[PDB]
Amino acid sequence: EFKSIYSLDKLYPESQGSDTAWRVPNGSDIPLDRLTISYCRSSGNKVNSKAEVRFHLATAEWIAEPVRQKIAITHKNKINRLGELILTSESSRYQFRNLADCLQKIRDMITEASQTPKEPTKEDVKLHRIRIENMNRERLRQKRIHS
Amino acid sequence: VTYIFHQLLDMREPVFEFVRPPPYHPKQKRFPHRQPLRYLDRYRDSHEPTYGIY
Amino acid sequence: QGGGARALDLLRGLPRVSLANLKPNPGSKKPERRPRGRRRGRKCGRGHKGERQRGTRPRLGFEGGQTPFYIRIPKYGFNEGHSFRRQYKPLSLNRLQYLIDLGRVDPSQPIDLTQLVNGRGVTIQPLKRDYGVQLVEEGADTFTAKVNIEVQLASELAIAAIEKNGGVVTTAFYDPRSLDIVCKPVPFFLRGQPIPKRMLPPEELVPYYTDAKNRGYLADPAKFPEARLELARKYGYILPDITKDELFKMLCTRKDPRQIFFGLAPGWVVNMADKKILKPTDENLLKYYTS
Amino acid sequence: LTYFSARKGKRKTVKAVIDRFLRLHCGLWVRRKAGYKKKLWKKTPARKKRLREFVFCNKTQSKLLDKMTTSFWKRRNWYVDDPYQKYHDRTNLKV
Amino acid sequence: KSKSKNILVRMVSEAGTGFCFNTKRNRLREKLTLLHYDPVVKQRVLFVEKKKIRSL
RNA sequence: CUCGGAGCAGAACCCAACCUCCGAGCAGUACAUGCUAAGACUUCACCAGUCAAAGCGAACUACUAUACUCAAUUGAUCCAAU
Ligand SMILES: [K+]
Ligand SMILES: [K+]
Ligand SMILES: [K+]
Ligand SMILES: [Mg+2]
Ligand SMILES: [Mg+2]
Ligand SMILES: [Mg+2]
Ligand SMILES: [Mg+2]
Ligand SMILES: [Mg+2]
Repeated sequence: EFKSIYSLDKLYPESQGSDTAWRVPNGSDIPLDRLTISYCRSSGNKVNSKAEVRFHLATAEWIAEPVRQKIAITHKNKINRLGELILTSESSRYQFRNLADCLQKIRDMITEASQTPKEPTKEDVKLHRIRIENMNRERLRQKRIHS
Repeated sequence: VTYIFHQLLDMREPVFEFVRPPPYHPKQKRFPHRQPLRYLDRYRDSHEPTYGIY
Repeated sequence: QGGGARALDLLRGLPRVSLANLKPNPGSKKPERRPRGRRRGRKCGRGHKGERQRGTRPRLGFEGGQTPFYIRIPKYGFNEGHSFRRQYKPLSLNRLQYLIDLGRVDPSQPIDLTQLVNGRGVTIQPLKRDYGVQLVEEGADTFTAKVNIEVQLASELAIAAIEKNGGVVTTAFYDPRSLDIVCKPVPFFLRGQPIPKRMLPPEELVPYYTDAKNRGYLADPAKFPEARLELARKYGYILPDITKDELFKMLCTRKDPRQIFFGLAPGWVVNMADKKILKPTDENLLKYYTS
Repeated sequence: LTYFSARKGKRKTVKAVIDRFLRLHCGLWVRRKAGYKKKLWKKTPARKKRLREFVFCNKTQSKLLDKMTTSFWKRRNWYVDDPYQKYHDRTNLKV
Repeated sequence: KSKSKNILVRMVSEAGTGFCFNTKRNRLREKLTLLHYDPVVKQRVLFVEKKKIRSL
């Protein structure tokens, strides 16, 4: 076997061994087994594909219980009747990237819930109109003449 | 309202979205004289690189 | 079957095919036009006077004196340095899977440029500043083959597709001379020159090939396990343990950074006529070829 | 144009063209606008933005530039990280 | 040609970004200090005249 | 000898003469006359020129505020200075 001065053994003497680069580190945040991953075609025909990841939020034990309860409130609009949190990404042609996007959303949800950020976010324009409309609804509220 | 659908009416809750008409573009021509380079992007379905036969 | 059999039994009853009864296929011999006769003579299609008929109209691009279109546009470096830009022939996973399914590339052995070229999978032009093949992600969803493949560039998604199926992908640099040799070895062996050493990447490319994220051939092997695990996590698949595979030894086979061909060392002379290999023993020569 | 060179008997490229125009493999030619670096102090923002655009040539100009350049300049190139890579191929073009 | 009234000057940002813009001013007035939008810092900052480009 | 307005050319566009008249080769105010982008106009080609929704960022709940007033108020490529 040919070995030159630029052999990986000579370049990286501490990293010698035929198995050095191929070992799987033993020491796992999102368990793929616990997720139901489906693939379909988004409007296809539209070029981009679609990947859907759904799991039962309450049963999931890989998410902390307090985190589970705060995600249910924040993302109540993504939880169906059966209690499964449904995420979907259709931004790519490749199922891999669509699944990677869905998995990153799960990681972002858990991060946001644990962060408990108290920073005051800038009010969206649609929310501003609702604030005025809610204020006037409270202003019409009355009290019983004889309580 | 979710409670009414899920519990009282025993059904899945219908969600709706306001969808706008797709944007108009004139028929694409082979030589778009004096149009900017981004003219071609107006008629592109995907943003990811394509390689054809290769 | 009204074609082959009807066209040959009908020939039995026709005169012998000879040099006296041949003709070109209709439409293959457009008539030639000559300036003779009323229709095509007289002014012969050249018009009347002017530069036109006399054959002295100005050069192409000249506009009669108005500052021409191709000059009045400002210069801009669209093509500046075009001849020094590195190029990489794309090889998609669809094409790679197609070649494997048809037996044109053998996944049981290491796949490099030589095997890709020998299977007529890709055409490389070193004289046109091609620096090798770039593995592109197209077809990743349906790519199933397990391969040990050596390319010059690879996309992150293409790497993930290779390693989800249990394969190994490495990015390897070839200088222009080395690339010509590795692509067409037989023409090189007929020159009677010692196998040259593969040059190192240019300084601007050293970061790429010393990074485990790109599976660079000069990267620290100890950093590959982490890089391989990151892609498995990002794209939602379980990194297979290739150490347990029966083809693990083959999957690990890699060229030395100075080696053009597997099993052949720099400074060896291939004698194809006698099917022998000549190895130099001079200490100075051995030092040159091993450094 | 030199249709047949004295040394090789081959067509030559007009290099003035190469210095000013980008040829996309689909046949289109891209150029800058004349005067886009001239007297900006007297030109309005809208006009200056128009002058910064990279624009396409028409059929006649494209035919002319094709004649003034040899085949080498029409080959498909695979430059690494080419900014114009996406524009080399047409999409959804009818007729 | 002979007539001469205004001049073109280069206004340089005081934010240290190096962003500059050209403006027209009267030749007989004092050097300009203006509040102008600087894209590098993405907010309006003070600009001070440095050099005369040409006579307008 | 280039540019604009009017008549000839009465009503979509276009329209000549060593035809008939009057002008232009700036000035003033801003200093977001910032960025970006659908769709269009076009002096009969090209070059050049013109108008713009939405969006970002501003301004803003007094400002016929959002592509400044203004008819023309102007000069390609190379090259030079930086
Ligand atoms: K004739
Ligand atoms: K005739
Ligand atoms: K150029
Ligand atoms: Mg005659
Ligand atoms: Mg005659
Ligand atoms: Mg004549
Ligand atoms: Mg026109
Ligand atoms: Mg707007």
